[PDB]
Amino acid sequence: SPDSYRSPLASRYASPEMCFVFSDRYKFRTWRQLWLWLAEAEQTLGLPITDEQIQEMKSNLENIDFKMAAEEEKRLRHDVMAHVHTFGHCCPKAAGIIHLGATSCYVGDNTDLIILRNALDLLLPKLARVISRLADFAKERASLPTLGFTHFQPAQLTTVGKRCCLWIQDLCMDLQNLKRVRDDLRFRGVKGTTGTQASFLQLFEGDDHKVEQLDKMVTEKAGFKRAFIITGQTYTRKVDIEVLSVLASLGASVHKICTDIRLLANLKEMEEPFEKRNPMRSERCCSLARHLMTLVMDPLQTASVQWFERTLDDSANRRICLAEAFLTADTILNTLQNISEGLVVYPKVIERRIRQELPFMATENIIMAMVKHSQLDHLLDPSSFTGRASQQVQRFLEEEVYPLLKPYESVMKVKAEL
Amino acid sequence: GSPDSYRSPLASRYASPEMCFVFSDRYKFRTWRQLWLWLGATSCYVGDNTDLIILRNALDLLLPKLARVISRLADFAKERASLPTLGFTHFQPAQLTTVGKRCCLWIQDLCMDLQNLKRVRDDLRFRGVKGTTGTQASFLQLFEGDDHKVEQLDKMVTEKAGFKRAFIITGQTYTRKVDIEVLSVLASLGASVHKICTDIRLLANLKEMEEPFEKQQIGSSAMPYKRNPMRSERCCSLARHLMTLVMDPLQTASVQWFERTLDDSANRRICLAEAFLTADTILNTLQNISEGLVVYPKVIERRIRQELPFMATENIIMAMVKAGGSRQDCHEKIRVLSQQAASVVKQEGGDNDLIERIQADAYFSPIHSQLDHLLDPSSFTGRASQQVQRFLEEEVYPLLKPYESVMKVKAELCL
Amino acid sequence: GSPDSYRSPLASRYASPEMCFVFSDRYKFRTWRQLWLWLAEAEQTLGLPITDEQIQEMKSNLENIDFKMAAEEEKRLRHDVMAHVHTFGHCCPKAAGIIHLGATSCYVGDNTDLIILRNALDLLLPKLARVISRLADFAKERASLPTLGFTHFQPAQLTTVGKRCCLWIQDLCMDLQNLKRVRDDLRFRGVKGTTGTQASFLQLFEGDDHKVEQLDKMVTEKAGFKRAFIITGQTYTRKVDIEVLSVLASLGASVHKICTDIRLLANLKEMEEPKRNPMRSERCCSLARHLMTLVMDPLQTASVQWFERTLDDSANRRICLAEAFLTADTILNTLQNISEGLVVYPKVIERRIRQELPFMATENIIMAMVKAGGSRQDCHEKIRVLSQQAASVVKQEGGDNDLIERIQADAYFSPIHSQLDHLLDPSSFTGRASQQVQRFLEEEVYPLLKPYESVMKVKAELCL
Amino acid sequence: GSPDSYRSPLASRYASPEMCFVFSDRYKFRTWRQLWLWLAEAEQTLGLPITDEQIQEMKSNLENIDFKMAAEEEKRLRHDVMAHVHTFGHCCPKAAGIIHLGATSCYVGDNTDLIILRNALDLLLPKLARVISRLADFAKERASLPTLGFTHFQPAQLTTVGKRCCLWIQDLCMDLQNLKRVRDDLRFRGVKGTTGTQASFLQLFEGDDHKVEQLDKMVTEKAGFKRAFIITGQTYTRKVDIEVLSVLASLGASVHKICTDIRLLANLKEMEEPFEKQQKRNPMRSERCCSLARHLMTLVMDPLQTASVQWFERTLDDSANRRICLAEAFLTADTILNTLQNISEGLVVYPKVIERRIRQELPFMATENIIDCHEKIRVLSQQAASVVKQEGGDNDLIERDPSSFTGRASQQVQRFLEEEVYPLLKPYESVMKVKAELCL
Ligand SMILES: Nc1c(C(=O)N[C@@H](CC(=O)O)C(=O)O)ncn1[C@@H]1O[C@H](COP(=O)(O)O)[C@@H](O)[C@@H]1O
Ligand SMILES: Nc1c(C(=O)N[C@@H](CC(=O)O)C(=O)O)ncn1[C@@H]1O[C@H](COP(=O)(O)O)[C@@H](O)[C@@H]1O
Ligand SMILES: Nc1c(C(=O)N[C@@H](CC(=O)O)C(=O)O)ncn1[C@@H]1O[C@H](COP(=O)(O)O)[C@@H](O)[C@@H]1O
Ligand SMILES: NC(=O)c1ncn([C@@H]2O[C@H](COP(=O)(O)O)[C@@H](O)[C@H]2O)c1N
Ligand SMILES: O=C(O)/C=C/C(=O)O
Ligand SMILES: [Cl-]
Ligand SMILES: [Cl-]
Ligand SMILES: [Cl-]
Ligand SMILES: [Cl-]
Repeated sequence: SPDSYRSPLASRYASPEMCFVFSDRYKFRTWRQLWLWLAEAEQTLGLPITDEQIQEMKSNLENIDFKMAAEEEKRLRHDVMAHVHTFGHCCPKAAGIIHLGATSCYVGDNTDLIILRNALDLLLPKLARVISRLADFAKERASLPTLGFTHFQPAQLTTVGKRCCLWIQDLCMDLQNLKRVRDDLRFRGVKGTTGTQASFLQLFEGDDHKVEQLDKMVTEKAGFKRAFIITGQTYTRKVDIEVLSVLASLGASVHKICTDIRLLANLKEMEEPFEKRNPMRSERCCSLARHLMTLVMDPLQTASVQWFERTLDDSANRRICLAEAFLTADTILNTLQNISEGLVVYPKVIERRIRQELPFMATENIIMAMVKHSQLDHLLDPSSFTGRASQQVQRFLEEEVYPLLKPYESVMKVKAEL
Repeated sequence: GSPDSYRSPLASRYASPEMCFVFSDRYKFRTWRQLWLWLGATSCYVGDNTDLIILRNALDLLLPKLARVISRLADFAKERASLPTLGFTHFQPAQLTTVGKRCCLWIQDLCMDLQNLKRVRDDLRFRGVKGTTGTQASFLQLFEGDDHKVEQLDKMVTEKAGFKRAFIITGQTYTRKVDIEVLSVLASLGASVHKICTDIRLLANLKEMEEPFEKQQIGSSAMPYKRNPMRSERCCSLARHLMTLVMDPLQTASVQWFERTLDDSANRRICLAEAFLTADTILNTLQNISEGLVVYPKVIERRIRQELPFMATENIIMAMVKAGGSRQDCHEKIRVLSQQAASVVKQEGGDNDLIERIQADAYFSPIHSQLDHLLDPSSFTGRASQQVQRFLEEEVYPLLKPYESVMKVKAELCL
Repeated sequence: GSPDSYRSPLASRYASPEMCFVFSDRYKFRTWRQLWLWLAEAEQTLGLPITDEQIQEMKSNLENIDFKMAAEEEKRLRHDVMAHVHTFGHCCPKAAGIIHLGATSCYVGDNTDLIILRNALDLLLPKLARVISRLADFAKERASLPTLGFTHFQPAQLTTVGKRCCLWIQDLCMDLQNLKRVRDDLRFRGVKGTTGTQASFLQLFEGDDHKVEQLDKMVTEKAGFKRAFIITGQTYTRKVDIEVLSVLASLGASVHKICTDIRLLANLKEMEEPKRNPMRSERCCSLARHLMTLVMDPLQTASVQWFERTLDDSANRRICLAEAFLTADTILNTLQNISEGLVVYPKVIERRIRQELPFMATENIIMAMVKAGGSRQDCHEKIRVLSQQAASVVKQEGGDNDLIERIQADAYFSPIHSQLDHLLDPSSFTGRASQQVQRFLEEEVYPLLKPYESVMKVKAELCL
Repeated sequence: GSPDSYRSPLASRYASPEMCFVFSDRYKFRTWRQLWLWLAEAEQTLGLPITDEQIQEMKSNLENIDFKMAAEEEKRLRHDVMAHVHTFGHCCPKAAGIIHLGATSCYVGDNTDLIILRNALDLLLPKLARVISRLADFAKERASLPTLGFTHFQPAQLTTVGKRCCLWIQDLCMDLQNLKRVRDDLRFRGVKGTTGTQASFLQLFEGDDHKVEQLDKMVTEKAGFKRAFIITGQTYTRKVDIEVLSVLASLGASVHKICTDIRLLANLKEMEEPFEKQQKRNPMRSERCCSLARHLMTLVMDPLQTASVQWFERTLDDSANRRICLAEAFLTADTILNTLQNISEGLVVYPKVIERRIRQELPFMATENIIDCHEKIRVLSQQAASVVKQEGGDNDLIERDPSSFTGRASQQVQRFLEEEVYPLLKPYESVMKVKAELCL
């Protein structure tokens, strides 16, 4: 409803798919999924849980009474316990075995880790598409000379495609980082209130092996290759630093790229798509990318003051910054893909600017000729001042870019939103 | 709204309804049409002036809540001005303070915030009527070259919007430096609240003080015996976000090119509202905490008894010397007895028995009868209770005076 | 110092000698001794057993600091303040027993830091005022010089060079107001004792509260502060450090925006600082950025100070306070130098206006047409087609804007051909720009500069 | 340095001599000259008109740097690189004409910075490894020692001293993995020309692309890098600076958390950092670590901002910022690791205090064994809690065996140390013996 504040990330910017990943339906559904997996594995390992209790839970995974959970939360001041009661109300037989041996972080943290990994999996293809569209552009314009800029003053010629490779390289570094974080992300698993699994050890009457099995079993049900051995109550909040640092770095890359595009628009050498002509899409990318960089200080601060086995001063902050970083990243990648699909180049403006400055950039050619008038047209040919630019493009795209794009070949065809 | 898609936690969970509506979309387009009933304009005529109206309303909602927090803590500070408590530097036992004096550390920081929020609210200027690049060229042409009519128009809508003052100089926008000034003060407030709520969480570990806890409240899903400072922890958590947010407007302002670039717009839709919604939640939550603080004097007194003996050694020597003992002998004998008591505490896990040892040693016969008086906690608190009253009267109560009519409201939490 | 070990570029390269001296260890430890002397003086006046000869001994050795011996004491004790108490007591053997009487380390640590902060603000203020003044001269001189306006960095309604300069001046004036406010409202820690209770001083004056308050007020006045805290822990509240570095961070943002504009104006060839690269402006941006970054230090520090003090503030503050001020010092000096030597190229400014103004001017041309034979509709539609033709020449052929040539050639505009020079006159497109400049400078700028009139003449030098 | 002007406490107080030397001007300008020599060497080998005597002249004067003359040239020119070219040419009069042949300032500026960063990472890695190793010894030694667990800093189910130590070790191991990765993946700028096109070098080799690639690869190997960028502007991408300072910022957070825990353990009297006999016992070393670690976290916003506003092939608004933040991040990291090593070598534990605190909370720690049950114990627990706090009494679950209460803690320690920690320490086995000294 427009009568109260609504995040522009929900109402304006981010994709439906990313919005669903950070939704409360997906969150509390996944809590129930985790409670089911715990009960399943606990029964398999010999605890007194009946087939009918398990079926009851399985039938009501998505049957979530939000109104009743809010009333319980107002009464108890504990969101996890509110949802245990609410789940126990629609599963009266199972009510007594839900959450058996566990702490709130069993559902809280593991859900957050499932969410993070799904969210990374949504970002990766979009980033790959951005890189791919820019790679097409870079190849197509590999040989098109353009005035180089250092200190934003006229400098030795480069090419439009070579400059595009500066942007592509930064984005490829981001793709490498996002892949790494996604692949190295570990599950909290089943660890108990302070990470000792003391509760589960007592439930299995001192059988260490059964405890390790339980941990490994729910880890596999959730689709993770690996779980922590060491935790406190929580997974280490250093994980949140690693994830938001990579998104912050992506922010910087996008901000630089979109800043270049905005400058190229002033120069009239290049313009973003349009369905006075302003680079509004690039400006929005910069704007949002900035927020992405800002957000890195949240998890840095959070992790630095976590006392002992956990303090709850992480919780509210994480409800805000994790979702917003991903929703912001999602919007920037979509928007940048749309930009890269529709870039318009104006070679006659590019050539005119070179003609105005190239004379100053030469003179050394004219002296070398003198040492030995009719040659002047050939000596001021812009193509000869670009050094190895077009050769650099081809070598870079082949050796460094195309191999990173290979795994996303099947999803390349999707066109952007806006 | 729905739970089938993402909602901001500040909207769904934390934010007061008034502050929610201040950053509301309906409230934004009411203000936009209010501003056109008040034509050669640019988008920022409604965009920026609405944002300035919103900021000022939002500050006006925060101010009373902060004042109430200060007032509740001031009541607490007066009530406990003389209650001795162990001082802490490096979080090690240190010269005694009082519960109320410590509360004044918190009150002072919050008063500095109230001064800052008042200042920013009062000095906030209106963009007014300025045209596409701030030259008013459109309005000058509409009034066929009459400069005076243009200045009047600017001054007139400025007054209709309820601002004392408008910029002379703008580009298309009001300078985004204004956004730095507003979020810097909220960031500083964040730091104050984080420190205070961190102290409260430590006091809970020490069992000297606890935040309010409802009859039916559950601390933990797994440990039923637990009572956690979860309200204070949430305050810290949100206060941190408030500090983080200051880098948004700092960065935004630094890269605004010429008379305006639009890379401010999306960022400002996020950070301005969220800073105010975050501040709103923390003030309401901290008010609720301060209204319900529970103190445990018996624990406070026990901790003093355990540590005071070590603090008091200089008093005991001065007494011994006054009774005609030797500073050298006295110092050396206390030193040995102190290490013995220290080893009992650390190596045996026992109580501090230094007083028991001094009573048992016949070298201190001259001062045995003085020992109750020499270890009296009231004499170790210096000027603590006098500091409280002077501070409350000279520095705190005057800042609260304008909010006297709205002090009675209690702060509710539904989670 | 020596190039064989790391030196801060803020010391070795950037900041002024005067700011460097304010954050030096000589000034620091000299001021520790000054504060110990003031404490002894006031304590004697209020009746404590301190002789005139002990006071004179301390007064004679304020500058006589054995750094080698203080380092050896610090290696043995691991306490910098106590090391310096011993070292001071070694050259003042008679006074040794009464130095630091009743005090805690923060008596010298914090009060020195507050004296340093205030001196450092007093060095920044005039430099900022001079920057504002030089830009104000420039703004007045160029108040009427039309220049292309920029929104989204696209051509937009004309402004003037002086009016644009006022955007910069305004932000810097807000900084001057902020620095003045913080300087004036800065309070002294004074004499407060280990946990801020003054318990030690109360015992020294045998329970006389009034004598304790006078001691506090007396050393506060000797240090030259109008006001002291009533409430402290061991330290002054580290919120003070947030207030100071926030204002410097905001200044950073202002300077970064201004110097970014100047760098863009250099690309446009409309303006240059004193291949020609705007390296001074680029350095200002670079350093201004560090100034903005630094604000998160004190925000974090203050937020995790437990109870009456934790020492996790100390090392951080040795770095960030000095560096913020040294960075600010360099940026202001460098920006003053830039503003003193700005070179403008009006012929380039005029050429760029000629290229774009035709597109801006269509509304004037219609109003003239309506005033002649009329039809706003026909006029609008015919200009629209001719404008797209001229636009394609600019973008697709890389040519000059020929829209005026096309309007002269089209016989529909016969009624207004003779008006065209006057209708495209840049002076009439600048709205109230020059009037805004004069009103702003008089009402808002000159009054803030008035107190710094005597120090305006100093030129800002650069050695690299 | 002299105390009459401001000096960085990172130089004058905190960081090691070795890290200070790496960020010194002697090492910087010495390395500029080294890079000019390598360029001349490779250029001669590839056929450019450079004599053996010109190369010798340069090689003899690598360390012979006239700082006074370079400052005078820099005041005259306002270009530090060109000042040093003139100054170097002044002592190698024969070579003067071929110094910097074909190159741009970033050839010496950036490549030196990349050599410095790599060396600096190589100094940090062993110190971090030693910290992890000392804590690993401690963790094994105390794997079975029960201690009160803390969540929300309230008493919670028992852990062990060694298991808690593994929380710290894990975070630090993640840092070691990150520092290794960044060190190994760091690429050289190499030889790239004013705008990264190598146009100058292409013209010098009369259009021979292959010779240009060889030159790049040759100086890259002389500098000891496996790999160089293909793509650059004038500079290496400043995103590299984000990657390096992000990892150091994350390390800062880890150290801050650890040292915060230690400071809390000191209040509880369960554990204390080392003290020097001649030194109330405060955790001042841990407090300094926190203090400096904070600065390390703060610094990450410098390179994030810098990279985001680099226009086109380069803008010079990176330069001053990088002179400050790169050195300071590494010097700050250096100090924190050395100081934390010293702390971990001297940790003192007080088991009798640990045991007493457990005895005081034990009734609550048996509730997990005993577990609508929850609700009951909750009401009876608040009743017992009020007796403790409001009446000052013992915890009484009259209202209602230590051995099971630490769960799998000691087993977790052994599995973690063996599977995850010891393998990361293996390469640093030869340098483990060094003790970490502090002078203040
Ligand atoms: N308000 C503008 C401006 C502007 O003010 N000035 C124009 C002229 C004018 O609008 O009067 C100029 O070129 O000077 N440009 C874009 N927009 C709009 O900004 C909105 C973009 O939302 P975003 O997601 O980027 O925050 C969205 O509502 C629009 O894109
Ligand atoms: N100033 C103190 C304080 C303190 O205030 N102590 C009180 C008593 C108390 O607070 O317990 C006193 O007056 O003695 N504690 C340490 N230090 C010293 O601070 C120095 C810290 O240097 P760092 O490297 O951490 O910046 C370092 O040289 C010193 O350790
Ligand atoms: N290194 C350069 C560059 C540059 O890379 N220029 C190219 C050419 C070009 O891109 O235009 C070149 O090969 O020289 N420009 C300046 N300077 C110099 O950098 C010094 C910067 O000082 P700062 O105080 O900002 O760190 C300062 O002493 C010098 O200005
Ligand atoms: N895991 C825990 O220790 C824990 N302790 C309390 N809680 C509950 O989680 C919620 C936290 O909300 P917030 O993130 O706003 O602090 C509250 O309902 C609180 O009782 C937990 N999840
Ligand atoms: O809710 C839980 O399970 C844990 C709470 C706590 O550790 O206090
Ligand atoms: Cl669990
Ligand atoms: Cl307007
Ligand atoms: Cl004092
Ligand atoms: Cl090069």
